[PDB]
Amino acid sequence: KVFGRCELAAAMKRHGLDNYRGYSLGNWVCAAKFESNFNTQATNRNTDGSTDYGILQINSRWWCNDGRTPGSRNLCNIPCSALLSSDITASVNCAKKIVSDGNGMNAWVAWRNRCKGTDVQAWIRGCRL
Repeated sequence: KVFGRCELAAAMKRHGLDNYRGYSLGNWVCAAKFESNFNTQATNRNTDGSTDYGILQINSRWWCNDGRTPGSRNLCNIPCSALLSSDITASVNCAKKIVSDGNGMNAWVAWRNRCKGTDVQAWIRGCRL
């Protein structure tokens, strides 16, 4: 499914991402915008043969099992297809594990390059939260 900006902001807030590990809601919405363009079905293969998955483009080398990434870990304990669902619960639960891993939201290259240091509050402006 393709989320709206404010629909997504509201879904993430309900799932506890607002200020999780100190990252305001705007950060999480910007990251989703630039990773997947709000689309839960988004996939992208990497040169290393791992694939990203879902609205926050979680990676099959570390976080989920896809069945085709040798010597991968499955740290979130889910098949990567679980990350492509219209219900974003699996993606949010896994994100919280990722962001707690020492490097923060710098784990998402689109966030680091496109959101970090910007006025991220613009992303949740005008939404009823």
